[PDB]
Amino acid sequence: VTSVPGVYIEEDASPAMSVSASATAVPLFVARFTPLKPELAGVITRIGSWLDYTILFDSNVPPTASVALRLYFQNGGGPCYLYPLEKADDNGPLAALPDLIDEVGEITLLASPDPDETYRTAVYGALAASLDQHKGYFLLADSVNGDAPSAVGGSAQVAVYYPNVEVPHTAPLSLPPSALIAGVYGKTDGERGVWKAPANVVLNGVSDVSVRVTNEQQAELNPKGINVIRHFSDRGLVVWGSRTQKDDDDWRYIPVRRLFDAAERDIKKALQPMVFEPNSQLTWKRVQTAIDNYLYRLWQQGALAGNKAEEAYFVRVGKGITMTQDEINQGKMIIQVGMAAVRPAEFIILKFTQD
Amino acid sequence: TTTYPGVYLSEDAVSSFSVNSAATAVPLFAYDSENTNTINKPIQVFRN
Amino acid sequence: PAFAVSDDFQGKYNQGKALNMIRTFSGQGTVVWGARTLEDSDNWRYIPVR
Repeated sequence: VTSVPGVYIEEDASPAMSVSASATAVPLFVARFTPLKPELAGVITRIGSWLDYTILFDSNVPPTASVALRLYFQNGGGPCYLYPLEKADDNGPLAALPDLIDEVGEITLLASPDPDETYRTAVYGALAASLDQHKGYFLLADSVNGDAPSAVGGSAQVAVYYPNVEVPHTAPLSLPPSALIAGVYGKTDGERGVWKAPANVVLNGVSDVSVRVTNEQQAELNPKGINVIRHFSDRGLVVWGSRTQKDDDDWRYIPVRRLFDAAERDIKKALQPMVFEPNSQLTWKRVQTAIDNYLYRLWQQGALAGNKAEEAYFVRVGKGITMTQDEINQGKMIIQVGMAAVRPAEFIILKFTQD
Repeated sequence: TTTYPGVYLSEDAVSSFSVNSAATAVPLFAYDSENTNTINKPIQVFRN
Repeated sequence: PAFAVSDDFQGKYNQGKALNMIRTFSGQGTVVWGARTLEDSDNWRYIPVR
C-alpha cells in the first residue's frame, strides 16, 4: 500500500451516529377537492398554510371540504398534505394509495373530513392493511351512531370521537369531527409534548354540538372505549376522554400508544446509515451508548414514569446476553430495549376522613 | 420473517392483566302482567 | 440506475443465490446494496468474509 517513502496522509472514518427527534404531526386528508391543474389530479401535494391552498385550489359554491380544512388551521398550525380523489369505488387509485404514502417518510396521522358514510368506509378499508407492519401510523375515525364503526374492528391504533359538530354557513351544516381534531394534536405536542393526553384543550371556534350528551350515558360510552365531545356552561365545548379501542392493560391510552410509536421512528431512521457494518464488539458499545443517551434525555424531562433511580431502560446488545453464536452466522443483531411510560391521571378520589 | 435486508422491529407479545372492581347493585323489578295503567312493553330500562 | 426495483423484489432473490441489487435511497443515492456470494452455506457467505 506504501511504496514511495514520502509522507502519507490518512484519516479514521466511522459511521458514529446519534439520534434526534422529529415531529408527530402533519397528516394527509383523502377527501374530494377541485384541483386547478391536471397534474394535481392524483398525486400527494404539500400545503404549507391557508394562503397557498387558495392559490393551488379554489373555494366553490353549491361543498364542505373547503370549510372543514380552514378549521384545521384555526386550531393548530403546521403543514398538511391532501390526496384528491373523485369516485368512492374507484379502486384504481385506492389500490395505488398505500404505495404512495411510504415514499414520503413523515406521515403520522390519517383522517378523512368527508361527511357521508359510503365514502369514508370505502377509504378506511382500503388502507387498513397498512397498519400492522409497524411502520408507525395512527388514524382517526368517526361513528355514525352510538357504537363504533366496523371497518377497522379491533386495533391498537384507532380513535373514535362520537358526536359530530356543526358550523354556521350561508341552515348550519353538520361536519364529521375527524378534520378539526387533527389540529388539536398539533398544539399538545408543541408546549407539553407527546406524553400528555389532549383533553383539557378547548376547541377553537364552533357554535354547538349536534346532539347534547349527558353524564348518565357517558357512563355507557366510556367503556367499549370511544371518546366524546362534551359541552360545559362556563368554558364551552371541550374534548373529553383519551382511550383507544382495544381494552387490555397493555395499551388503553392514547399517549402510551403514541409514545412508543415516536420513540421507535427516531432510532430506526438513524440506524439505517449503519446497516452493513461488521458485528464486532466495538460496534456494540457504540450503539448501546447512543440509545442510552436518548432515553436519559427523555427521562429527565418528565416522560418516563420512573422514580429517582435509573430503572427506566435496560438496553443491552451483548453476545453472551441477548444473543448467541449461531445467529451471528446468519447475520443478525438483537436490541432488547424497554421503557416505563407515564399514565394519565383520571378518576381523582379524595376520601376525606375524621382522623 | 427475514426476507430482505434492512431494519426490522418487533414488540412485546403479552402484557399484564388485572380485575376490575364491581357494580354491586343493578336490580330488576316485578311488573304485573294483568295491570292496566301501564305500557304493554314487557322490558323497560330506566336510568334515573 | 436505469430501473427502480422495489422494496420486496430484493426479498425473493435473497435466498439460494445473491442477485445483490443496486438501489437508490433518499439522501444517500445510487448506492450498492447487499453483499452475498453464490452459495448459501454457513461457512461461505458474506463477500467480505471470503
